[PDB]
Parts: sequence; C-alpha cells; structure tokens
Amino acid sequence: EGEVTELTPCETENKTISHVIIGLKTAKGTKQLKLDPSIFESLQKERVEAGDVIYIEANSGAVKRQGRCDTYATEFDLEAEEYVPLPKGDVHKKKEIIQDVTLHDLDVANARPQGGQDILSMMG
Amino acid sequence: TQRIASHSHVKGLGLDESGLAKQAASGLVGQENAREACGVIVELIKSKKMAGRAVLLAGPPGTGKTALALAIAQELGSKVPFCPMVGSEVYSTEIKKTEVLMENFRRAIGLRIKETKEVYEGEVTELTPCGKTISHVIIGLKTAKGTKQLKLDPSIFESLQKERVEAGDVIYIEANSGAVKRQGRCDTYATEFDLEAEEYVPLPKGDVHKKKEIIQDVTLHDLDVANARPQGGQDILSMMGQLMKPKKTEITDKLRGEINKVVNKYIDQGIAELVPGVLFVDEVHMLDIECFTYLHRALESSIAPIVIFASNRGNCVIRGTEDITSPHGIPLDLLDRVMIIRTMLYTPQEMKQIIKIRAQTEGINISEEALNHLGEIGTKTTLRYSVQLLTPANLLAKINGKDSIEKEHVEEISELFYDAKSSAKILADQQDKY
Amino acid sequence: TQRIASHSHVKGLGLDESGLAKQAASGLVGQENAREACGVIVELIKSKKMAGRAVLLAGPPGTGKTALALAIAQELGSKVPFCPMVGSEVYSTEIKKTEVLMENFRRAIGLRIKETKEVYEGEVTELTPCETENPMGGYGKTISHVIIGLKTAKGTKQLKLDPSIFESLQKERVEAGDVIYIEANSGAVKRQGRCDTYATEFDLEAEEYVPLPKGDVHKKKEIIQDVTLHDLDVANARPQGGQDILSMMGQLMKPKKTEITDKLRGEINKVVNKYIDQGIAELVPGVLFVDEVHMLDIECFTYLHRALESSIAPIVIFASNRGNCVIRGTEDITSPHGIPLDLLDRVMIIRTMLYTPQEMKQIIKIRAQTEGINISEEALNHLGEIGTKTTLRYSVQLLTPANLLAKINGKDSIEKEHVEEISELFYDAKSSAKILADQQDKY
Amino acid sequence: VLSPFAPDYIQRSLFHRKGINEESCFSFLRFIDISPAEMANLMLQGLLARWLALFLSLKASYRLHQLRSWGAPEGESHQRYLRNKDFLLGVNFPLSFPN
Amino acid sequence: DVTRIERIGAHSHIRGLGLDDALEPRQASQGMVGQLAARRAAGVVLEMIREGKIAGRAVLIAGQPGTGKTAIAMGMAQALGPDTPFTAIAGSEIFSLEMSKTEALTQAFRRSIGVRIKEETEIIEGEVVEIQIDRPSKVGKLTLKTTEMETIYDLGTKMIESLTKDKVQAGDVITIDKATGKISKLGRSFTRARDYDAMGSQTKFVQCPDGELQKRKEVVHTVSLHEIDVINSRTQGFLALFSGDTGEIKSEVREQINAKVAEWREEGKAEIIPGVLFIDEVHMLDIESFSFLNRALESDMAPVLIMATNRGITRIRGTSYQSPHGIPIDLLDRLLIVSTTPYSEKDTKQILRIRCEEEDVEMSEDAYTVLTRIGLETSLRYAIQLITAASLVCRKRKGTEVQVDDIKRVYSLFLDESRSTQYMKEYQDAFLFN
Amino acid sequence: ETEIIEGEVVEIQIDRPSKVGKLTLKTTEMETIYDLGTKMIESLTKDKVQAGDVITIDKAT
Amino acid sequence: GEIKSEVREQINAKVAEWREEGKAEIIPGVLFIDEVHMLDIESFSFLNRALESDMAPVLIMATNRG
Amino acid sequence: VASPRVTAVPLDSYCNDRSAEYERRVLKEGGSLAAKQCLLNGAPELAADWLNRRSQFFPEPAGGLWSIRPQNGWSFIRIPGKESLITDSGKLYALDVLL
Ligand SMILES: Nc1ncnc2c1ncn2[C@@H]1O[C@H](COP(=O)(O)OP(=O)(O)O)[C@@H](O)[C@H]1O
Ligand SMILES: Nc1ncnc2c1ncn2[C@@H]1O[C@H](COP(=O)(O)OP(=O)(O)O)[C@@H](O)[C@H]1O
Ligand SMILES: Nc1ncnc2c1ncn2[C@@H]1O[C@H](COP(=O)(O)OP(=O)(O)O)[C@@H](O)[C@H]1O
Repeated sequence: EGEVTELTPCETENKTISHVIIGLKTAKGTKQLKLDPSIFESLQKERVEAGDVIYIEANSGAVKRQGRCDTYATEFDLEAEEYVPLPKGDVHKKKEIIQDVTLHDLDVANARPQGGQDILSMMG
Repeated sequence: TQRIASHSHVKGLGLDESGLAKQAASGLVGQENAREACGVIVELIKSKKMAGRAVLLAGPPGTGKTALALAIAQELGSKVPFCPMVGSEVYSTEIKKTEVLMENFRRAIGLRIKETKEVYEGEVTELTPCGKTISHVIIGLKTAKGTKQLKLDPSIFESLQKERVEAGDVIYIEANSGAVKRQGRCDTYATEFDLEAEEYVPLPKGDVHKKKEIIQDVTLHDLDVANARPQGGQDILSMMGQLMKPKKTEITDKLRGEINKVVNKYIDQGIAELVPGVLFVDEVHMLDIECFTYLHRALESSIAPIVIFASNRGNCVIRGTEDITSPHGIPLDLLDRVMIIRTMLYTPQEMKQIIKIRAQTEGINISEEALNHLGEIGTKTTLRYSVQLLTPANLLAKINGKDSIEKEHVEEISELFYDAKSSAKILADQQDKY
Repeated sequence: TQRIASHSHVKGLGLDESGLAKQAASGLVGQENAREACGVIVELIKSKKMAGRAVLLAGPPGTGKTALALAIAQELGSKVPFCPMVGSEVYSTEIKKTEVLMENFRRAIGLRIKETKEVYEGEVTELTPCETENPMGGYGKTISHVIIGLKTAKGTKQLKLDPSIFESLQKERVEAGDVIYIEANSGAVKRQGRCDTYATEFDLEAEEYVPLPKGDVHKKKEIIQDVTLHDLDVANARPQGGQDILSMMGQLMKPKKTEITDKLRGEINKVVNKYIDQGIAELVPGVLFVDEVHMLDIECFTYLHRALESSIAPIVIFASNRGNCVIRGTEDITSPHGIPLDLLDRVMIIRTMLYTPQEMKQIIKIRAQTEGINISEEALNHLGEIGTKTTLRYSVQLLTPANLLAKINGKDSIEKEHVEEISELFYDAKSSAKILADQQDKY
Repeated sequence: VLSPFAPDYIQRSLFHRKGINEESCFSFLRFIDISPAEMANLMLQGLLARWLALFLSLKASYRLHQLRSWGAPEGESHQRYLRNKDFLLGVNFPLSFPN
Repeated sequence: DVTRIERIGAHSHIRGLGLDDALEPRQASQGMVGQLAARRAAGVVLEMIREGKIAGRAVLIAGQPGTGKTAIAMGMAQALGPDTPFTAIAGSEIFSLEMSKTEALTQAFRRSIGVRIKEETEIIEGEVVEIQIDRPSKVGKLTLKTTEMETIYDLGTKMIESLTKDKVQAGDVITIDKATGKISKLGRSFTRARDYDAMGSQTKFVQCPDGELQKRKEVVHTVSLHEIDVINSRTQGFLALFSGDTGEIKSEVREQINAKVAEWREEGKAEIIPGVLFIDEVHMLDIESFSFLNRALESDMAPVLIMATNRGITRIRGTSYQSPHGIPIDLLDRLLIVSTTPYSEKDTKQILRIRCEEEDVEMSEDAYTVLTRIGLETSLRYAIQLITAASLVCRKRKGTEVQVDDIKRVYSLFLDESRSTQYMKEYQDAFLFN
Repeated sequence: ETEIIEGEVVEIQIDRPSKVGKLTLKTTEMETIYDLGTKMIESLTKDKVQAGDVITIDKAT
Repeated sequence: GEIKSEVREQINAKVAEWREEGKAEIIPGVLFIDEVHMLDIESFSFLNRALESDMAPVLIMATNRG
Repeated sequence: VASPRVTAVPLDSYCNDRSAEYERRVLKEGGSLAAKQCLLNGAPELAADWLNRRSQFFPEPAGGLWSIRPQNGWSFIRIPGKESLITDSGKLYALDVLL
C-alpha cells in the first residue's frame, strides 16, 4: 500500500495488455512493481488515477482505494474527493490476522460466488 | 459385462406367426390371453393407421404386466420410440401437471431422417484465404492414406479461427453438421519445442474423407423444447449466458400448432418420416382427477400417440375426490374408453417354470430338489420371494465352496429372509412395543 | 359498431331534481329504494367529504344491483375513476391478497397534471457556425454561437444556440434535411430521421424517411395528463430508465407483481400533498366496486377493517348474491350474507327485491328494443308467463334465437309459435335439474 | 433446420396464403419493427443480439415517442392502410419514460 | 403410404356439419346421425356466432354420457368455417403453478377474440447475381435475378454499410424492403452453394424466386388479441409468447388494449371477428372461477361460451354442496342448456355403417346385429374398438370380409368395465387397498 | 453537519486538452472565485450548469 | 426477503457501537396489532421468545373476542 | 460498514487437452469481447463512445459498472481512520468539545 506515482499498462500483440507497471511512492522509499491484467481490471474498476493511495493484497487479489493524498488538496479550492494523509511504514508488510468465522458462513461462501474479482461475481 | 436387469430375460411376447401364444417363448410362460391381445396391439401399432388408442393391463401384483409392456417394447423393435412413465413423476415444481402429460405425449412421437455423414479429417498443411472480405479459404488435409484439398466458406473458416486452427493441426470436420473440432497438433511438430502446451497425437489412419450412412431419430419433445424458449446455447464462451439459470416453462398452443405445420412440409418433401411412439404409464390409479380430465381430451385428440395404462390395485378411492370410489382406482369416464385386459395368478407349475427361466437367465445352476422346494415356497407366500431367494443361495454356495445350489443352502436362506406375510404376522405380537 | 353488452342498456340512475327516483329512467324500472340510496351515494362521491365508506348490496340473483353499481359510474361520468374488481382476482399466485387490495385502493384514486410544452421541429435548411471576431493572444479562434435553420410548411425560422449543443450535433449523426426533435425546456436534441423529400434520389437506402412536420416551428401547447396513484406507485416501484446494466437485465427479466412497502406509499402521499398545496395537480377520488364478496378469505375480511379505517381508503361498494353461508377459511363458522359480523357491521347494507311479472314484461320490452327485436303482444304475454315460471334472465335469453329463427322464416316479428319452438328446444335450468334426477343413476 | 422460425418460412407463410382470409402466425411481426430474419437471428443467435436489439429499442422508443406526440390527424387514405410500429403501445402510456 | 402428423381419431371421422336452409338436420349428414333438437339449436347458435352482434353469452349442453357432446361441438366448430378464432380447453388446463387461475381464464377469454387488419407493403425478394461497391461517399450496385427478370439496384452509402455489416456475398437469396430499410437473408442458391466443399453451421437452400422481383401489394393480416398483451407488457413479447413464461398480467395494460382497439374500431381500419371458447367437463371447477364467470359474461367484450357437463349432480371441489351440473345456481341461470337424447338401437346400425367407411373394412349385415348388440348392451366406444380390433384378426385369418367369429374372438379378448369389476370382486381380496 | 456553498454563478470556464476550469460566483455580501477540479467539472457538466444559475455545491459530499 | 441472521446480528452490534460512540441515538417505537386472535400460533411461539431481545420494542395488541 | 467475513473464488475445470485450456482462458479472462465491453460500458458503441467521449467536453452517462459506484469500495477492506480514534478515550472527546 502507498501512493501511486505512475501507472502504465504494457502492450503486447495478440492490442492486449500482458503486464502492468505501477510505481509506489512512500515516505520510506519508492519501489516499482508489476501487476497482472486482472489487478489492472480491479484498478480500472475502482477508477484508480495517478496520485491516489490504494490498498493491494496478494493472496486475495482484491483491490481497494483509500483516497487521494492530502498534499494535492491545495491546488483546487473546491473538490468532491475527500483527502487522506499519506500512510507511514514500509510498502510491503506481512501481518497475521486472527479472525473467527462460522462453518455456515464458509458454507455460504463456497455455496455461492458472491465475492470475487470476476465480472460474473460482480453481476451476482 | 452388462448388469443383470429384472426384465432383461424377456425378449418379447413369444408369439407364433398365426398369432397364438406359445407356452414357453421369449422368456415368457403363461398369460397366453394377455400375450395374444398384446400381440394384436403390436400389429395395431405396426399398422400405423389408428391413433389415440389406449390399453389397460388389469392384474394382481406379480403377474408380469410390466414384463408384458416391455415385451411389447422388445417386439416392436428399436425403430418405434417407447416412453416409460411413472405416476409419481407427473407432479413437478417448475412445470404444471397437464404440461407434463402433454410433454410426454409430444415425447412419444418421433421422426426419422436419413443422411450421409462425410468425415473430412486430418492434418491441415496450409490456410490460404482467397471491397475485399473473404471469397473462399483453401485448406489442405494430409493423412497416411492420402492427401486431399477442400475450399471452405468464411463461416466455417470463422469456426476454425475461433478454434485457433493453425498449420500442422489435425482437425475433424463433418460436412452435414458443419461442426469443427480440433484434435491437436501433428506429432511431427512435437520435436521442435522441448516444452509446448499443445497436445500431440499421431497422424490419424484412414481416409481423409469417409462416406457413411447414418439414420437419426429425433423426438418431437426435444424439438419443441429447443424451439419453445430461446436456446442460448450458441456460445458457451459468453459470460451473459452463465448468469440466468434454466428452468421448465409451460408451452403455448400456438408454437405447438406451428411445429405441427412445419413437420407436414418436410414429411411431404420426403426428407423425414414419422414414427409414432408408445406412451407407457405406471401407477395410473395415483393420477389426480384433474389428470384424468386432461386424459379425456388428450385421448380424444387425433394426434395423440398410443398409450398403455398399468394399474395393480383394485377398487380404491379416486385421487382428489376423498369420498367417491371407483373400480381399479380410475373413474368410469376414462375407464370406459380404455380397453381392459384381465390377468390372473400363475399356477405352481408355471411358478417352477418362471424360477427356472430366471435361474438360467442369472446363469446359476440349481438342483431339482431346490427347484421343487423353491416352487413350494413360492406357492406358500409369493413368487417374488422365491425369485429373490435365487441369488443368496448361490452366495452361500460359493461361501461353502460349492458351485451349485442345494436344498440345505436355500433352506438356510429361507430362514434368514422373511416374507412380507410372516413379518407382518410377527409385527402383531410386538406391535405394543413398536 | 360496438358489440351489445348485457348491461349496455343501463346509462345511469336517471335521478330527478328533487332526489326522487323516476319509475322508468335510463332503462331502469323499479327498485326506487335502491336507486335513491345510490342517489345519495353518488352525492357522497361528488361531495368527497368522507373516505373509507363501504356500501353493501344484498338481494336475490337477477335484481340488478350490478346494473345499479355500473349505473353509478355512468351517472358520475368519465371525470372520476371507477374500478370494478371481482373477488376472484384477489387470489393470486405471485401477488398477495393484501397487496392486491392495496393496489386496488391506489387504482381507484387518480391525479391530473397540466403541463406546457415547447418544441422546435422541421426540416434543416442550413447549419452555420457563426463566428464573432474577438482575436486573442491566449486562444486564436472564437465562436460565439451556432445558427440552426428550420423549415416547415407554415413557415421557416432560424435559431441561435450556444456552441455547447454543437458538440452533441457533432457527437451524433446530423445531415442536411434531417427532421429532428429539439425541446427548449429540456434542451436535449434527438434525431427523428431523414425527410421524405430526399427519398426519390436513391432506389434503396437504409435510413427511413419521416415526413416533415406540418405546423409552426415553435409549438407551445398545454396538455393535461391524468395519472393514477397506482401508476405512480409502479413507476416509483421500478426504474423506467434502462441506462443501468441492472435496469437492462431486469428489463429483460419477466415482470412480476412485487409487494410495495408502505414507505413508498407515504412518500407518494407527501409529494401529492405538496403538489396539491401548489395547486398545479388536481386530485379526484375513485370509486371501487367489488362483486362476489362472499368469495373472499377470512384474512381478507379482517384486513378490510384496517384497510377501511384508513383515511386514504376510497369509497368501496360490495355486491353479495348469497344468503347465510359458511365463511370461507373456517368450517364451522356461519354468518349472514357470507360476510363476518365485524365487517358486516361497518358496511352499509342495501336490500334488493325480485321484480314482479309486470316489471319482467317491461324489462323484456326494454331489452327487445335495445337489441332491435320486435315482439308481438300475445308472444310477450306467454314469454312473461315463462319468465314468471322460471326467471327473468331465461326469458331475456329467449329473445335472440326467436329473432334469428324469425328472420330465417321470413317474419320480421317474433310470434308465439317462434317462442314456442324455442321454448321447446331449449331447456330451463330448473327443468333440466328435474330431468337430471330421473337419470341420475345413469350419470 | 426444423425450427419454426425460418426466414423463408416466414416470407412464404406470411405473404402466401391458400385463401383471401387466413390466419398465419408472425403476421403481428409485420406490424412490429422486428424483421422476420431479425427474429430468427435473435432466437438462434443468443442473448447478446437481444441485448443489442433492446439497446436500439430504447432509442426507437425515443424516436417513436417524438413521432407519436404530434402529426395528427391522419388522412382517410392513410386510415385505409396501417403503418409499421402501430402495434406498440408501450410509449402511449402517460407515465411512459419518454413522456 | 405417406403418413401425416394427423391420424384417425375418435372425433376425426366427421368433417363439417350438414344443415339446410330451414335448419332441418338430416338423418345422416357428414357422418352424424341423431340429435335433431341438438343439431338444430347448434345451427341456431352457430348462425348467432356468425352474426356476432352480441357478446357475453354462455351455452351449456346437458345429457347422458355418450350422447355426443364433443361430437356436436366439433361439428359446430367445423361448420363454423376456418379462420375463425376457436379455443377449446379442458377444465384442468387452467391450473398452473406459474400463472394464477384468473390469468388463465382471462387469457382464455382474450385469445379467442380476433382482429382482421389490412396493410399494404412493398417487398423486393430475389437471388443476388453480383455485388459491387466503390469507395473514394461509396457508391455500389447489386445484380439480382428472378425467373421472370433480372435487374440491378444502385444503393447508397449506409445501404452498403448494412450489407457489408452483415457480410452479404453474391449468390444469396435475400429480401429488401425500401420503406423500412431492413435486409432479410433467406439463404443461398443450390448451384452457387454447390461449389463449396462444406457448408457452415447455419445455412439453408432456397429455390430461385419466381414472379415479380419488387412486389407492391395489399395484404390482409389476421391477428389475435392474446399476442398484443405480451408485446405491450414486455419489450420482447414474442419470446414470452412462444415460451409461455409471461404470467400475472396487470389489468391496466388490458384496459389500455381495449381502449386502443376501440379506437381502431372507431377509425374503421380493422374489424373484430368473434370467437368460440369451449370448456369440457366443467362439472369439476373452482368456485372462484364460477364467481369470475359472472363478470366474464358481463364484460363489454367476450367470446361465445360453449360448455359441457357430463354429470347431473356432483359436489363442487373445495366446498360441500349439492347442485345440478356441479355448478352454482347463481351461474346456473346464465347458461343456455341444450338437452340431448341417447342413441337408438336402429341408429346404432347406421352410425356403425358410417364407421365402416372410416377403416374401409366391409362388414356383413349379420355382423351389425352382434356389434349393435354389444354397442347397445354396453358402451358404444367399446364396439367402435371391436370393429377395428376385429379387422386385424380378419387379416390374420386372411379373409376378405369380417365374420361374427371375429367379434366373438375380440369380445373374448377384451372385457367390459362391469366384467372387470366382477372379476375384481372375486380377486379383490388379493388386490391392494380393496 | 455539512458546509455547503450557495450563491449565484457569475461565470463558468472549462479547458479541455484533464479539463481544468474556474467558477466565479456572486452574492450580495461578497463575490467569490473558486477553481474546479476534474470530478467537479464532470459533476457540473453532468448537471448541465451554465452561467447565470443559482446552485448549491457541497465540498465534502 | 429472507435476510440472513448473521447480517442482522452484525448490524445490531454495529448500531450498539454507534450508540457507544454517541454519533447516533436510538429511540423506542410502538407496534400496533389489531385482531391478533387470527394470527397463527407459530407466530405467537416465535413472538414470545423473540420479545426477550434487548432491541425488541414494546408492542400493543388488541383482541375483539374471547 | 457491515461486510461478509469470507469470500470464495468460483471453481474452475481442469482438462487433459489444450483446447479446453483455450476455452478456459477465454471463459475466465474476457469471455466474449463485445459482451465484456458491453457489460462494462453497457454497449460496445458505449465503449467506443466512452473512449471518444473522454476527449469530449460534455460526456454522456455510462451504461454499467462505470456508472454504478459503491458507497465505500467494491472491496470490503476498511481502515478505521481518524474518525473512530476519538471515541476510544473520553479525554479526547471532552478536549474536542472544549476546543
Ligand atoms: N409369463 C412370464 N414368464 C416368466 N416370468 C414372468 C412372467 N410374467 C411375470 N414374470 C416374472 O415377473 C417379474 C416382473 O413382475 P412385474 O411385471 O414387476 O409385476 P407387476 O406388473 O405386478 O409389478 C419378472 O421378474 C418375471 O420373471
Ligand atoms: N331494473 C332493471 N331494468 C332493466 N334490466 C335489468 C334490471 N335489473 C336487472 N336487469 C338486467 O339483468 C341482467 C343481470 O342482472 P344481475 O347482475 O344478475 O343483477 P344482480 O346483480 O342484482 O343479480 C343485467 O344484464 C341487467 O341488464
Ligand atoms: N351423432 C353422432 N354421429 C356420429 N358419431 C357420434 C355421434 N355422437 C357421438 N359420436 C361418436 O361417439 C364418440 C364418443 O363420444 P363422447 O365424447 O363419449 O360423447 P360425450 O362427450 O357426449 O360423452 C365420439 O368419438 C363420436 O365420434
């Protein structure tokens, strides 16, 4: 997670996007990473633009958008998007999350594909 | 091998050329009157003149009415469609009762089309398409039996492009159906790449083009189902087709009349011929009075296929009436139109003959004393019991090490398994504890 | 012409000026008490002072309470809505009975809203990008406005529009001579199609040719549209716009009656109250009619209490042809007229009586003159004897076959031999019922 | 091939009758804007063609509304022969979306 | 030898109903004998249907079972003539899980009212010889061929865009409408499509059109009222029309339909044709339906009703009551009852002589005495089955004409319902649920 | 609790190459000039707002 | 219809958290039921145990007969 | 604020040939192209009209998921933020009211 300095899709012959190139800027440092066309589909789904802070996870594959950084709030006296401060800490962080779930909730999750990155999962 | 079926031993009605019923034929013994009448019905079906006729098989349980029906099914042959139906399957959640029955009536009748299957298959050497668009596509085919060339249209070429067909791929194409299948890349091209995702098969033996004669029969129910609602099975790759779930819906009469009209044009042109089927109904006494009311007009219809009714019960209260009772569990209105066939219980000798036929059908050797004792048990309780006792006796025989059934073994099994009457009598003493 | 209806001969109640009911008026004879009572009911409907009023109509079959209830709407006119509903429509698989009755209560009441419209239409003679001269160092070229010409049979007019609409005119296909729809209030621009004048140049063209509009270029007209609260509840129930994927797919799905929450009803009542406070929208009450009320479920009977106690309930009329009967839904419960005593106490009962033989003859004459059939004296007397023997309805039904058979025989009028042959061929309900008793063993 | 919608069968059955007065199915489709071949292509093609036909049917509802709200009265010679789209009342309702 | 979709049936042996200028029923007319008053009243109400001056009328037929209620009903329907809306539904057909019974009966009353309209159109239908286009506004022409003449068309830019968007090629039979602008591709020519080695998945062969290429003509289209309801209810009305998926239709759309059709009648463009709605076995029906039939008859527009009741007195389902014809007394007076009389033993010989011509199997004058004895002492349909079942035994005997021994043999093969009840009383203790 | 802007529009300017424009408003107490962002211009153009209309804009919402 | 109970429980807990935060306030309400004698006994057995909840508001019923 | 606890990925079929991997990659990735863009923008001509509408001054409304936006986000992940941190201690709420 962190601020997105640059995002560009790669172009490959079949005009298809094979890979994605997205840099990440944080107070600790800047690191460029590469993303998959599915993650790019979730970003374009979230209307992600350059200069915004996003949340990205690996195993789940879902993509979240925190909001636009507070540094750019001064250029416009009036703006619809709310501003959040720049987060702190390393970009990549491994953490343990202990959650309590019920076998019926797991049974409904496996029963129907409500959540997911698929467009059919969005329609459902 | 094939699993042994209870009715698998019946090969037909077992009648001579004069129409009389032989004593033992086609795995059937006894019931000469019912077999002869069923034979007259068989010739009536082979006449292909009358329609909407109904038969009724009236007999006690264990008299082989189902064996007579399936005997008719084996006597008519594999050309005439035969639709079995259970009285408990008429009730359904998605489709209404009457539309189930009409669905079965449309399911009995079928059509027969004769076509010549031309198989063009093999390795594709080249793809040469020739205000531009595509006029035609030149496609070569190479097999170990020879090489041939074909020119194809942009539609089937579009099917190939959807199948990602490239030079060196073995494909299968049918001229009549127009379908395109891709078996895989040729085996000669497997040595260039150490790791390739495409599977490899050897060059298929046989001619590039194979002429065969195939006669396909298609029931009216499948046609009315595919034409009833939008098919949506054109492309499975579409994401929209996976969203909506399919379900049964009642069919309008307008579409049915349209199908009835469009069939006449083709059967007049001679491309297809009609083969009216037989609709078999089990547990007719369980049908609702509304289902009988629908059977009145259904049987009164001129396009209705021949229907056979099986009722194993006597006088009972009509379903849905809750008060009035009628013979054979059927109202007098529907019961008057159908033709009733009387059926009787088998004699002890015919029982022994049935047990012998089932024994030689199952392929188990039985001793004469065990056959006489099993016949005595069949006369004591039921035929079904002695018929079911055949397998466990051979099982205990193989356990003891003998390849034949003995009276001591079958007598030991008879004590292990309880008949319905003996068990029913034992339940009376302990009924207070139950 | 219009097909003759059994009740089509009832044009209204035919009330006098003092309130008394004339003996023969609007094709209705007798039943002075019922016609006067309904004469007060229509005064309640026109007065609109009370709501939730429930009237009951009781009597033997064939007394004309349905003709009086349908005569109420004819006497009131087409201004107030009238919603006949049989009790058989209350039972439904998809929609619940309470939602049926509620949607009927919303069906009775209706609204009328007056609105003015301004529309520019015609053939396009010219389209010009009018360029004012204001050269600036920051941006070179300037365009003040776009001129759009319009030609019609009555006259031609040019319009000066802001250049922002030229972005849409360039966004969608616009050709010379295209008849287009442009509204001044909405500001949107739609393309109707190509003019019929240019259809002669090409033998085949994909574009359809709409004729040029006949009228003035600027059309401003005021129309009053009537929309019922039920229509408002459906439009508020499902979105009409199909821009959304869920609205498009849901539009592809089969429509089914959905249970509407009370919140939407309250919102409709609030916005309706606002428009009434503004005075732009005119509200008129409806008249709900119910026939075969004895067929309703006990749950519907108890629901009609809370339904009628509300102030938004329109006036409801009931028709019951049955006497004391068992209440549907309960085996051992018996109540007079087939309605529970709770609702039966709230409804206002109106008694109806059977006609005398003279009134039977008069009604037969009215139906004969309505269907355009001539009857001889003696045959009318014998027919009155038949109706008095069995029923008025059967004697009314005997008119058509005697007229047809009379025309076939060549006699322009009905004769006693004609009604005698017809009465011989056809069988009355009671006679057939008596014949069924002898052969009942064979049935 | 045996499907009841064959464009040749709709042309032959629609425009060819054994008598002056005969009831032939799909005759309503002539009053509908939908083409006889467009109906068979919509049936056999799939749901996507229906989606596109609806997306065009919205704009067709707009234009049909703009043509419907004026251009009256029609002449008697035009009353003798009806015009296409006359069957659709969906926009005729006062609460219809274009209105 | 060719068999159509229609086959011989119970009511299929009669075509048309003979009458005279005085409406005097003949002794034997079109295979119908007896029921003088029934046939005469059927002619009166039939002429009433042809007039159609009034609406909302119901006619109930009454008589013993086997008096030919459906026979005179089908005779009246066939004598009414074709192109007349006719809907005959069983009492159990209105029951549906997806649709309510009010919607079933409602659509039953709506579908039987037809509307005849007149519309003039111009169509261009022919086989394409060639297609050529030039893009610099692209201008192109196409060459079409018919048996009478061949001619070329110069088409505009967007008209080219339609054909190129549809990938139209030369050699295809198409139909072009100038007013609408749509293009309908019928198929390809035999000789042109013969050049391709294989054909695509979707293709068809249509003969070269004969006559005028561009035909401008007036056609009278007959439409039904049930079709407009689904089309105005949903965006796609034909999909749910043939699918039968539509259900629970709002009454406001129906009222708007009646208003618009009334406007068309005021314009005099289209004229409405009355229609017939026939309900059989109405003795069992819902009291809610019996209450709905009151307003169904009192409606402004409604088809003529013809209903048959086979039982004199029967309790209505859902309540406990005793009423004539299983129908309430309130609705009992709204029906016009036509009584019938059982057939005489003398007329039985005549109607059997008529049934002999259906199978073209000659019978001796001595056989009509026995077959008439069976059709008298027992149900007539049983004997109607005895002749047909006897002809098969005659062909087994290889005789040129049936004999009394044939009716004795088939009479020994099949038993009456009363006899099957007699044996069912002897074996009834063995049968289940006696 | 929300802070909203309510006043009469003087002028509206939009520059499309992201589109950047300005909005000048007038009230009897004070006349103001504000700058519009991408989402703001998309919202106003979606609402068909032209100079001379009294509008209400929410900063947070 | 037929909303899952887990979502309702999470909504109750989140609303309780909102009351602890003070941003949102909870106010009681009245449920009026007329002619309850015709209600099925199953809804009564569910009402007796369902009324024990903390979020269950006070209710008022009316009975015409006895 | 309420969200499901667990989310699952739809199942996939695994086959022993290549062509089923082709149909699996097409089914999983784009499905049909015109159907994918037709679902995202609601129409293919709305997708091309969106690409060409990006440079237009006044864009039209979208046809789909681009038009529909969730209250927070399509993903159910949530960060408590600075709003819920003030209610953790009564001294912060009292000082905020005093300030
Ligand atoms: N004529 C026959 N010859 C030989 N076996 C018979 C004969 N009739 C009946 N069976 C026996 O009856 C069994 C089938 O009985 P089934 O038709 O199910 O009785 P039901 O009709 O009462 O259900 C078969 O296993 C068969 O061996
Ligand atoms: N007073 C009357 N004058 C003329 N016709 C009447 C009169 N009363 C009834 N009718 C006729 O009798 C027919 C049936 O009436 P019906 O609806 O059965 O009355 P009710 O509802 O009181 O039983 C109607 O079509 C009507 O034309
Ligand atoms: N008058 C008649 N002339 C010739 N055939 C008749 C006549 N009446 C009845 N039938 C025949 O009798 C058969 C059975 O009639 P059915 O439907 O039982 O009459 P109902 O419905 O009155 O009981 C029919 O197939 C019909 O062909």
